[PDB]
Amino acid sequence: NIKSAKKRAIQSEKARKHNASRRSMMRTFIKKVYAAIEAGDKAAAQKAFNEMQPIVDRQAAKGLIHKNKAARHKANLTAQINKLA
Amino acid sequence: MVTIRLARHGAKKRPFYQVVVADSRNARNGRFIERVGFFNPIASEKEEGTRLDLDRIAHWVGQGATISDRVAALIKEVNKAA
Amino acid sequence: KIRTLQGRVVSDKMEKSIVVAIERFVKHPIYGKFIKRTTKLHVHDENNECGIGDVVEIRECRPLSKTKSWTLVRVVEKAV
Amino acid sequence: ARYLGPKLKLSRREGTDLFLKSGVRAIDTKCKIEQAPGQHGARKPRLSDYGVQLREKQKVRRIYGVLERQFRNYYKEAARLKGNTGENLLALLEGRLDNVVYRMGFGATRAEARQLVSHKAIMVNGRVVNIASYQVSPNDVVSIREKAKKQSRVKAALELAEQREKPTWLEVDAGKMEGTFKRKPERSDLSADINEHLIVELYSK
RNA sequence: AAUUGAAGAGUUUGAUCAUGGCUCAGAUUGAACGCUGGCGGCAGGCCUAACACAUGCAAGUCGAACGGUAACAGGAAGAAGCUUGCUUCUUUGCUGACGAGUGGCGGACGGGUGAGUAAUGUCUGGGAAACUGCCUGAUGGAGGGGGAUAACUACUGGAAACGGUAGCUAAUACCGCAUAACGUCGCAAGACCAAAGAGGGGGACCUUCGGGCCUCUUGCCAUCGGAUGUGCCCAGAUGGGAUUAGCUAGUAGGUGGGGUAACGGCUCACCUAGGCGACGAUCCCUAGCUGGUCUGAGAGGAUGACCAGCCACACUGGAACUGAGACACGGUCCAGACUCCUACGGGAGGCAGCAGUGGGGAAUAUUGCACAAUGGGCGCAAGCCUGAUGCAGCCAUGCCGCGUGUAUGAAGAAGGCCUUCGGGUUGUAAAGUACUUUCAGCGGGGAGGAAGGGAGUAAAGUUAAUACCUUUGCUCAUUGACGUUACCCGCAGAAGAAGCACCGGCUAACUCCGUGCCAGCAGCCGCGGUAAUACGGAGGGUGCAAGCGUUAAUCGGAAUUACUGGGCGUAAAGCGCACGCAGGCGGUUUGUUAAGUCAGAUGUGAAAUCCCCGGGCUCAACCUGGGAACUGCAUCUGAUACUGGCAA
Repeated sequence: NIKSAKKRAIQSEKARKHNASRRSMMRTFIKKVYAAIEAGDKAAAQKAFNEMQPIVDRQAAKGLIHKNKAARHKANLTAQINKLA
Repeated sequence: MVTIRLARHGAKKRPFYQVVVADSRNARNGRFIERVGFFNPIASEKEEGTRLDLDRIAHWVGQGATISDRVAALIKEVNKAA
Repeated sequence: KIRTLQGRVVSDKMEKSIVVAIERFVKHPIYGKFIKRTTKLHVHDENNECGIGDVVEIRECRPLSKTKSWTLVRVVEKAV
Repeated sequence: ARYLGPKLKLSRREGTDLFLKSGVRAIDTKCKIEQAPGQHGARKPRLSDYGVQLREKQKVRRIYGVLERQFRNYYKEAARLKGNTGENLLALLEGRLDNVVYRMGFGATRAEARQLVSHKAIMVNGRVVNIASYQVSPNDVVSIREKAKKQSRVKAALELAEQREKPTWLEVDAGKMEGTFKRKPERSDLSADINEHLIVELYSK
């Protein structure tokens, strides 16, 4: 539409392609942990949890994740790892 | 951001500002949290032109509150002797 | 001090939940007569410690289900 | 607004004299008083119970020259004001500025003394006031401006005004042409003739 | 001091008293219409098509984030025209500044509308499981690098909208490492996670001559607060219809995983078989809600325009993205209807922002001025932006104030009308005479809305610094759209300014002529059949007054839905008569409880409005200070007569 703030419209979609890359890589390391705890891998899930925990908390500091969801992902996964073995 | 600003009431060509404590997002005569006085600019040289409850105003700037240019001027205008 | 209300159990057959009716004694707005009104609530209990037809004291808590926002406090006048 | 008509036909319809003329003589006996307000003037009516309430309200309204929207606001402010609302309605009608200047003697009639106060000529408390319906408070001094002082009319009404009963709720010097409104006139000082309770009964109808 | 407040009438009959409808006198309106029309003040102004929209405008800003130079104005050079000390002209981001671009912030506010919504809303009172940009408090951190990309060139597709390839470049854009805590996870051990720099000035010293270095302002990052805004939950209350009686399978509940900022069938799988409902579920019709407004003696009834709070919506339907905050009025994408452009391949658009146009309608206004004030966005500021707002135009739409003159004046003029023909009335009315000039008109003076901001100077603070910056004073020059303002003064002349309804009873105010159940009137009784106070005209009178009547709508009168405050033998009205569940009510004495009840206190019941006492507009309307009020709800503490529970 005829504003000068259609600059925000092209600024929003390049932030969308930036965020959707960061959001999909954030939750595919979560998928490494969920695929490991279903197979029964005790040690392989623990080393996979230690690679997503820097990933999921760094996105919480940038503003992609609120820091309440990143704390929620670490909480129920450690509650899922310890009940395995 | 809470602001201490003037809400223009009164009739046409006879303004009457209520020194009021409102959020910056709201309208001029819209919502507010508290009113802390008034200001009558047309009350010319008769008995009374302005009154501000400065204890409640000093309470809000302790909580963190910007004040408008007129509210900062009336607080200055109630001087040390006057 | 906790705000809390009395009330009798209407039904209990719902797996760690019971329903409780509260009778308040309100006056009519126009006619001035005092009319008994009813405040059937879905309250929460843990292990089903309540049969049918007994006074249960309840207090308000966080929402636990869709229309479940009250937990049990104690049981007085247990059903016979 | 105002009447702007024959001001003895109004006094004949009420029967009594309303002091609508200056009265250099007495009853003018040039107007056929108490005989005929119109063509069917010898035909006097039954004058029913609503009509006797209407005539007394129209009598008082024709003395001061007010209209009905202005008169009903006088009754409405008299009813909410504390005290007897029968004499509260007369304290507000005698608190008018065009009436007070008549009773100080500066005008020969009410309509003449209205034309002085309307033509920017009469001031209250050292300040020029322009209207007729200004409610004067107690201990307010009303003066006459010097541009319309020495007016071949204002002192001519003053030597006529020694026979106007000397209203003793306001003191008039009349040499310097000043006067103060001392207190509000009570019911025991207003003409002993008007039945104000018929006016309070008519507006409650 | 905060209320002192309650009228009836007409009409059923030959007449009567009842009953019972109908109708009238009252107030009010976002009004319309008819006639009429002087001024000013303060308000109000598409109620119908949430119909369709031509055109302009309504959200931008920041160079003190960054690469820069497309203009603009200078400077510095290079030329050369010459006025030989003045020119025209070529380079230079060198400055002031700045188009386009990256980036930051805002665009979710302000504004409009009431379609949907009968409760996912609103109101009142509580609650816990939450988030929160800017603002503010405190404690700390702010190290070291990397890879890009628009702009800009070169080429190219298209009619345009909009692209495509190739080569460069910066940042407070992006990403990593370092570094962490009272932060996150975990019982703990432990593990892990962030950033950004610019700007003004400067003594000494390095000065690769740009700067390092010093100081101040400002921004950045993390955690915990505060304040604010928002999300969520519960209880009660908030329309009609039972000629809508059963409704519901994610439905109701549990467990577990997943999701959310957060609780939760929010979601999924598995078990339990529930959940709501005659205290009205479900379904259907209607509808934004409230503070309030109107009416009323009050209780109520009706209502939700303006102002203010909340919600919902933004061509119709659906969706998410960005962001602290939207499922976004002047954003995106998708589908639809409609409109327009097109080279026929494809594109563009959304006034329920302001003004306006068409349409609809009984009906509702200017395609105006200004950021001066007050706010808002951005900015260190200066400033820029602002159809919010301040005003102006139009409209008797409402309320309020004023004027259209005043005083004499009897030949009781003429004229009109009436008459018993004598007179009476119009009528002191006019004329005449004597005065006055408000308002409008014409000139001349002239407040207030203006606070600030800028420059300069002095002092204080800071620092190595009298520099800079901040702060406080003082001086100077200024900033008003309204606006040839309110207001005041002067000039002239009674000069520019009165209608409308009614006159049988109700209901204030009557005669004459015309017409003859005709023309017509009428709110109800009813008038008109040749002597109409009821029709039409004339004269007179009454009412109200720049208005007045009519229509529409609401309440009142109507005690005519009666809680206040009605009735049921015959006027309408006792079920044909029993029995009985839920329900409503319950003899008497004592104890106990404190639920109902009552007293006190506290929090709240936004502001405006209403009321009271004041204040400011020449008064008034209007504006405004303070109080009262907001009959409520919630908690706490007592009272224990009555009611209720419990025990005898």
